[PDB]
Amino acid sequence: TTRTQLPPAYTNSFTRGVYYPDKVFRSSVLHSTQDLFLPFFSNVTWFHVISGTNGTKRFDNPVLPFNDGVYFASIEKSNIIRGWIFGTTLDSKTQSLLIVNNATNVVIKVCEFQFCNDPFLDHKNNKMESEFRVYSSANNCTFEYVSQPFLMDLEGKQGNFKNLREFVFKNIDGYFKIYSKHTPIIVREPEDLPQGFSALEPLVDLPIGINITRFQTLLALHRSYSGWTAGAAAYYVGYLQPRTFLLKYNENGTITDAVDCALDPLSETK
Amino acid sequence: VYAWNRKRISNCVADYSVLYNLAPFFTFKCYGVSPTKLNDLCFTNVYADSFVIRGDEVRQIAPGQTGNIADYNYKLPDDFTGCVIAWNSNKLDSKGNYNYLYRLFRKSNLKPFERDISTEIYQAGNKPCNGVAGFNCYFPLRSYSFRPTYGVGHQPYRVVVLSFELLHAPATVCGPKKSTNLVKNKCVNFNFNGLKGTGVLTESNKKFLPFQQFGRDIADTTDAVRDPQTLEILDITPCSFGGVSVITPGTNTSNQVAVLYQGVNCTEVPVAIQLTPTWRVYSTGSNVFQTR
Amino acid sequence: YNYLYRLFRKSNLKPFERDISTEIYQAGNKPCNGVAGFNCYFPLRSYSFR
Amino acid sequence: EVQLVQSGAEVKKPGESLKISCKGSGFSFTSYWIGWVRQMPGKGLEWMGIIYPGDSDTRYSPSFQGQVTISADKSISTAYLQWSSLKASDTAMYYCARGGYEDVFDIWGQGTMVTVSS
Amino acid sequence: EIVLTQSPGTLSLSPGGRATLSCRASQSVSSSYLAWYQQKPGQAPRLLIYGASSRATGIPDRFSGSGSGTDFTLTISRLEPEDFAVYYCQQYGSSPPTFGQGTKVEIKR
Ligand SMILES: *[C@@H]1O[C@H](CO)[C@@H](O[C@@H]2O[C@H](CO)[C@@H](O)[C@H](O)[C@H]2NC(C)=O)[C@H](O)[C@H]1NC(C)=O
Ligand SMILES: *[C@@H]1O[C@H](CO)[C@@H](O[C@@H]2O[C@H](CO)[C@@H](O)[C@H](O)[C@H]2NC(C)=O)[C@H](O)[C@H]1NC(C)=O
Ligand SMILES: *[C@@H]1O[C@H](CO)[C@@H](O[C@@H]2O[C@H](CO)[C@@H](O)[C@H](O)[C@H]2NC(C)=O)[C@H](O)[C@H]1NC(C)=O
Ligand SMILES: *[C@@H]1O[C@H](CO)[C@@H](O)[C@H](O)[C@H]1NC(C)=O
Ligand SMILES: *[C@@H]1O[C@H](CO)[C@@H](O)[C@H](O)[C@H]1NC(C)=O
Ligand SMILES: *[C@@H]1O[C@H](CO)[C@@H](O)[C@H](O)[C@H]1NC(C)=O
Ligand SMILES: *[C@@H]1O[C@H](CO)[C@@H](O)[C@H](O)[C@H]1NC(C)=O
Repeated sequence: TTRTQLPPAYTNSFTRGVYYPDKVFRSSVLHSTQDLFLPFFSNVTWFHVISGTNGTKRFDNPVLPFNDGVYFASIEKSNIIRGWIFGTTLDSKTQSLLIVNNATNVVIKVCEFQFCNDPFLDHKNNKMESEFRVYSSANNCTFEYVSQPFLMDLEGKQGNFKNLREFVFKNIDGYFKIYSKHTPIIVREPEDLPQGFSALEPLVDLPIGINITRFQTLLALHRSYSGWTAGAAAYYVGYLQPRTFLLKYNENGTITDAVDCALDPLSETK
Repeated sequence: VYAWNRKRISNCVADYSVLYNLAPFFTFKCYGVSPTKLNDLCFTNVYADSFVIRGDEVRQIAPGQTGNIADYNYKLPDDFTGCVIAWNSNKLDSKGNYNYLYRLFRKSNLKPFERDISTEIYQAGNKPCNGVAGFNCYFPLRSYSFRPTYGVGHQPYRVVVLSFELLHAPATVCGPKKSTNLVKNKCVNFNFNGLKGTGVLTESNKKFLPFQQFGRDIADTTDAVRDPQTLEILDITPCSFGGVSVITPGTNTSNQVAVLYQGVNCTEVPVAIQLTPTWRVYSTGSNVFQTR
Repeated sequence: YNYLYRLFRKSNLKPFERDISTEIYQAGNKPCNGVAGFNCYFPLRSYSFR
Repeated sequence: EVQLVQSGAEVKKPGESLKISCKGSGFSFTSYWIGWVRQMPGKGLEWMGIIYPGDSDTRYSPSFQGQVTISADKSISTAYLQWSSLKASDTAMYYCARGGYEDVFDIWGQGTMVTVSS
Repeated sequence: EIVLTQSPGTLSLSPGGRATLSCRASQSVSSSYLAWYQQKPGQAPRLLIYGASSRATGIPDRFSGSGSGTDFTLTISRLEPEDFAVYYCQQYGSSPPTFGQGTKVEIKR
């Protein structure tokens, strides 16, 4: 199921994509730092996960340049997306990182991956999985990680819940830092991400030091029971440049609020 | 030795004492580095190899030594990392026993860390080898023929070589470190998972998020640390310090002096307390007055 | 082979210190009295100049 | 030469220990893996286990593991199969033969008849 | 584990002939180098042929091991009077070894 790509919808970030820079615990202080950050009220791109055809969604799976860092917002109800692919070349010649949301296993592996033209995982485990289809072949390996995947935030707890997971991927000093935060969506709001301040706790650091320059959204797409069906839901991609942020810590140490230094004149005063 | 098996070592908290434990282990030689530092060394992509050796030519197996097995069967680069570990495998390998064939026939010496996996009848002589084995044409492999009677020579000795790869990526193979006990409520110096500091350690009422590991004060000095072994949050306070000031009526009007310990309880730092150690601060019998 | 260098030592000596100790270095808990075995090895190693 | 002289046959009631003694001669007891084999009257042989005198490394047969006790002494170079106590079903022809993980016959002992009856 | 059926149970044939010692195995183990042991009546068994088909030292050439995997056979080309005895097959290189049930030789009844 291949369909011609369309330009992403562009929306303001508002106050989004802010994460704890370090495991330093600070209470009731205002700390300022310069680091890769999503600019506030920055205008960012998004497609739906969509990945369909014939009215049942449309196909979208671009290998976007990884660049400095990737901000990935996911508002999917089910596990429409499962895992990601991060590669400099995305071929069997050069190693690449594969992340999977299947089962209870991150399957975070840096190995040579001859990749299919369209890597689609099984949305539901076929009554088995399309892992052998997302990559044409697996050749050699460097490191493999097994853990609880990031998206165990379940959907069956309550209605109007379309799992909202925000992720920040940054590769510094041969270390791949994955920050993330999942929030109770509660409401549908079929327009964009909420303009609510929230921080992304640092989930995982990966010691593997291979360069990453491109990134493919690894989606889950099981079967038609019309090819395969997964559904449609908005997913956002953004690149965060270094900038100065003044962050507010509460007595719990949580980042309740922060202000970008540069966006508006009133900020530099603050 | 003809076809050895390779291994990759990574994400390893490796202890080398376990190898020291086994008694048949009699070869701890390391051409590269001293075994004393071996456990403390941090490496990555460590590669090991194992094989079957008669043990009479184990000296030839050492890097820089030449032998027919070193010529064909096995190769060790003269520059070496790791250790060559050999233990007497006469218990198992003996019975004779002819499975583990070793190749004594090949066209040329093998390059460092090269595998000669395919056996082709060796054309040592001028006549072509076409027509299987013949005169001046022999099968490369030879039976190792481990008869239990042959004790002095060609007895079953198991040799395994450790090779260390030198920090191409961040090191992932290291030894266990930072292992001592925990104390509290005393002026001590600590290294909390690399956080080196000195001060009195006590339990804290502060609340850390799970990813939070240390906490700093307003002045950005470490004021709380989460223990690595136990998830308890421990508060750090600096060891008691302050200025000392001396009251004197004047040398010529007597020589008695009064010492003021600025900004500290008399209780925390009494005459018991070193800095100015010859000063006994007289004694508690001498009047001790607490002022703001 | 006359020239020799010390492969093993308890620790580093002091600035301008001379060490001539010749006894089997003990890297193991078990005391290896005059025994050259695992974790029991005399520190000196011949230069073996070639 | 290398011969494994076994103890003589014995007759005894059930419930008592029997350290059947297989003596090995003509070979280094340490250098060779010894072992035991049992035969029911009219049945094929079976493996009971192999003992290494050098380290006393005794690998028992899993089916007979813990059922009986196999041992040996290097100083005299004699196998000492305590057999634990004796069961009425244990009446059998027991050969003590040199064998290892490769399970070679090497030298087979003359065997000892153990009868367990009232 | 591997169960060795020494088919046929008994062989009745004239002296000097050839025979088949079909040691059928539950699983195919040729690397185990299954060993045939010749046991004379009232005698300690003697390993007839080791190394799957390797000739045991001091054994007449009329014996010959053969076969592989799950099916191993021993052919005694010249059945001599002394060859009339019991024959067993036992897994050699495998996990705890198991002997076969046996096989006997006969002429007439
Ligand atoms: C974190 O902020 C919350 C603000 O909701 C406060 O937590 C409350 O602390 C009081 C006093 O111990 C408790 O009685 C409440 O049950 C706490 N509520 C919650 C939701 O935890 C407090 O200011 C900070 N500390 C903690 C531990 O919550
Ligand atoms: C191989 O496995 C054995 C299994 O027991 C290890 O033996 C241990 O260490 C010493 C040396 O053999 C024994 O005396 C101990 O009884 C065993 N247990 C413990 C807890 O030490 C042996 O160390 C292993 N060898 C290697 C090289 O790993
Ligand atoms: C690693 O940490 C665990 C706990 O995080 C230690 O477990 C302690 O001892 C028992 C057995 O696990 C537990 O019931 C206790 O609650 C733990 N004590 C504490 C203070 O957490 C475990 O001992 C640690 N590892 C080692 C080798 O000591
Ligand atoms: C975001 O940028 C796009 C161009 O990439 C532009 O067309 C759009 O108007 C911008 N949106 C806002 C809200 O500024
Ligand atoms: C995780 O690993 C693989 C890859 O997903 C999968 O086949 C396996 O069943 C999983 N194991 C567990 C314990 O979830
Ligand atoms: C990352 O890979 C190599 C290995 O370090 C590096 O030299 C190269 O510049 C990077 N690849 C790119 C930028 O495509
Ligand atoms: C202080 O002492 C000096 C020396 O002992 C003496 O000369 C002087 O008179 C003294 N001063 C007073 C005020 O007594």
